[PDB]
Amino acid sequence: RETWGKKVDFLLSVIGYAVDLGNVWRFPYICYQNGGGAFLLPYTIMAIFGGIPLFYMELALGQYHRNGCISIWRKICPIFKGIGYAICIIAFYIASYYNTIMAWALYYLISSFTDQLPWTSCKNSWNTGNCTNYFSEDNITWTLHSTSPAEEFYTRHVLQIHRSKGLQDLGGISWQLALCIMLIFTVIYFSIWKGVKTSGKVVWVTATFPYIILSVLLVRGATLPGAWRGVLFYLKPNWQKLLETGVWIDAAAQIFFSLGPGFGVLLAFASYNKFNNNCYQDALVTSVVNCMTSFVSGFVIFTVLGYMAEMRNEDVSEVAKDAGPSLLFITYAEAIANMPASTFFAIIFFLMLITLGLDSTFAGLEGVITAVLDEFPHVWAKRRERFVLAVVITCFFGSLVTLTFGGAYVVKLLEEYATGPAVLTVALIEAVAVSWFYGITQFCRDVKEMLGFSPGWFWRICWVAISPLFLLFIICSFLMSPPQLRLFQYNYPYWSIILGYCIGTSSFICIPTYIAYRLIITPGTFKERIIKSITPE
Amino acid sequence: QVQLQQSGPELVKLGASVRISCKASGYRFSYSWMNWVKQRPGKGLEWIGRIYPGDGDTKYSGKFKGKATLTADKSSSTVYMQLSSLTSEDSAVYFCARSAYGSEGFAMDYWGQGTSVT
Amino acid sequence: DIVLTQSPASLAVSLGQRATISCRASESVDNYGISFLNWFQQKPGQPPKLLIYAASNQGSGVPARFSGSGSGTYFSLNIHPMEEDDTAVYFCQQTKGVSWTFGGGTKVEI
Ligand SMILES: CC(C)CCC[C@@H](C)[C@H]1CC[C@H]2[C@@H]3CC=C4C[C@@H](OC(=O)CCC(=O)O)CC[C@]4(C)[C@H]3CC[C@]12C
Ligand SMILES: *[C@@H]1O[C@H](CO)[C@@H](O[C@@H]2O[C@H](CO)[C@@H](O)[C@H](O)[C@H]2NC(C)=O)[C@H](O)[C@H]1NC(C)=O
Ligand SMILES: CC[C@H]1C[C@@H]2C[C@H]3c4[nH]c5ccc(OC)cc5c4CCN(C2)[C@@H]13
Repeated sequence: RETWGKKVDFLLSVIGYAVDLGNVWRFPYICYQNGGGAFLLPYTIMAIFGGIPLFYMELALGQYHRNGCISIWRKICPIFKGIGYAICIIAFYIASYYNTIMAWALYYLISSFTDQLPWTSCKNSWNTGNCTNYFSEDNITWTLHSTSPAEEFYTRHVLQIHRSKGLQDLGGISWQLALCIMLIFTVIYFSIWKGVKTSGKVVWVTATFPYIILSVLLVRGATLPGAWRGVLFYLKPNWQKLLETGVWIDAAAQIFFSLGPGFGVLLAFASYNKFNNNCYQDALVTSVVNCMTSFVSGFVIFTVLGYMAEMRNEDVSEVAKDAGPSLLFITYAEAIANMPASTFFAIIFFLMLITLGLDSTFAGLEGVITAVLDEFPHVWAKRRERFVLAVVITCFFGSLVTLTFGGAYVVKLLEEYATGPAVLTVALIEAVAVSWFYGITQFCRDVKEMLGFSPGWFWRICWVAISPLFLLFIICSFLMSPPQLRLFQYNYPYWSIILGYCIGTSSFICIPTYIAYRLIITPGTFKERIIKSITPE
Repeated sequence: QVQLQQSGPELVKLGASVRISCKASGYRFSYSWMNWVKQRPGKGLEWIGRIYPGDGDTKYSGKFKGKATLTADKSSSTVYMQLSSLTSEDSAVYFCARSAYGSEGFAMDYWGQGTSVT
Repeated sequence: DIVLTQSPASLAVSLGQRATISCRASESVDNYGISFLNWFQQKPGQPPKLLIYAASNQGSGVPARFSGSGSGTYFSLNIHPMEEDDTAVYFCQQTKGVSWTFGGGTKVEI
């Protein structure tokens, strides 16, 4: 079986995977809504109790068996074999959601080469009538339909939403984004087609790239003190949101989305080496760095609005509240148009999203591909090169549901429901099985030898009580509080909300499905089927 | 509504220079794209160029760039055009055009009375 | 440059009958679901007066006689029974940059 080799080359694969575009959108867009600075205090308390146990669990269970994602449950609890297929099915939905976003950053990269970008003037190809973002000598007129050139650069240039009215009607097939889907899976194929050792000698420079972007990007914002006056009024103490829970339970879900365990990705990473006396160091560093990365990620975005809020003379609440994804594309686009430092930070910025775009696509794919190949020796022997390509042929087939439709209604729909009860139900069943059914007392017998110390006093309380505790609040509150979404002033039909609800519900139907086949085929009495199925007890 | 008033005519000489004017008013001149058009007896229309008071971006074609030079000043609320090195073929009438916005296809709604380049 | 042609060159539109004028072209100008093509109304001495927005939507200040529709590189300016005051030569506009061109023209008469 393959091996990683160098130490830091293994860690940086997890660093780049933990960082995600979702943390660039969900964290800042939700922070100010929950009181700004008052959102940071749950983010720290919920990360220690909520972020640590589920993160290291996939890293703990993977560093004990080294047999992929499906066959791993054949040893401890054979009844839970259906969790692997549940990860593969749910991974396909987010794949179509995640690859469509990369095409937008790639499409703007080709347009960023021009020195005179199409951001300072709405030319004769857009809805130029509503272009009213020009801070002249008191000549601004806010109206109901007033928009920005960056908004039209995002609302109709690439989306072309004016054609499609809703989910009841589809638009055209824009070949602009279709060419972008080729470049995405192109770079990902050459990395995985060669082997796993190629990751050790390719992506060890990509992890250092995006962290330098936030560094230089903050220095440019600090040139004028006018931007500093905005962040001061941004981080004021808004403690009224602590009592009223609202979406306080969602604040813990953002940490679960930031780290994102249970996808069989960290499992396949730790599936190639024991990592004796250095695995616990990888988890502790990844937690604190993600806590700082998301903080520095949002800290630089709102620093841009501080300068725009000066000339606008308006609260940051009214600006960029209609959607989450619309914040980044409209916020940064207005900065380079006003700042005289264009032609330099344009190309440097869009490569950040593309660099993180390739990281999670390659780092996340290794978990799904490593699973099925382990149980198929006739495929892993000779047909490894052909089978991995067959998975890529199915990937973009689902992505065309959003591109060919000509509308971002699949985007806003798959934001909450794809990562909603789908991932949550699968992640809960993993922790409940390893802890309650499988003897945790016997689990720490061998893991302490690899760690060099008894993991008690920190792991005995978390996985037992804290792990099934925080996970229960999201699933119950999500049903009792349907998050009615909106996209560019368009209320979804009630019947369409059931579509996103049944897909997320039916995504993990395989778990209760294959359990029945394994038990019905097993002869004997009812008690024997449980003992024969669950081997520890 | 329509206040696109040009200046008077001018005599054409071989190697002359003309300073055509147009009063931009009656609408938001600081957001639309002005244009110019040629017309002669027994011939059709033809596009000349484009300009924006505030930015100054101009794009030419149709062999007009050899002497075309558009200028605009947002403070004056006008738009000018300089055409040096004229000839007999340049004798025509020019209308002060104004295209609409993309909500309806960038159609030319308002027009001027026109000045005869005799 | 976008080529623009029109035919027939002279239409003898009698009183009480429709009209049909097309705008052929090489492109392929359909972008953003709004075909960049329009029609003007040029009389002797008067300036151009707009007729239709995007060759599909009737405009303000114009009678309800004018209309247009089609798909691809071939449209048609379907008009209601003509009135004697609507006599004017019509050109086909092109607003797709960078270069813009106008059609040849057709004389509409009785
Ligand atoms: C905001 C930052 C602090 C979080 C992201 C961490 C990255 C900077 C990555 C890329 C540069 C890396 C580091 C570069 C410097 C080294 C020193 C290096 O020293 C050793 O070889 C011994 C390590 C040990 O004693 O365990 C160990 C890895 C480390 C910390 C790397 C770990 C991971 C790092 C911190
Ligand atoms: C700006 O936004 C939209 C572009 O889709 C247009 O909104 C118009 O607003 C009127 C009045 O509320 C409504 O009938 C429709 O929503 C739209 N009608 C038309 C004819 O477009 C608007 O035209 C755009 N442009 C401007 C200058 O506002
Ligand atoms: C670290 C955060 C995780 C939690 C959510 C789901 C998960 C994930 N699942 C995938 C399956 C396949 C894929 O490329 C082929 C990429 C992904 C991603 C990337 C984005 N995030 C968000 C991760």
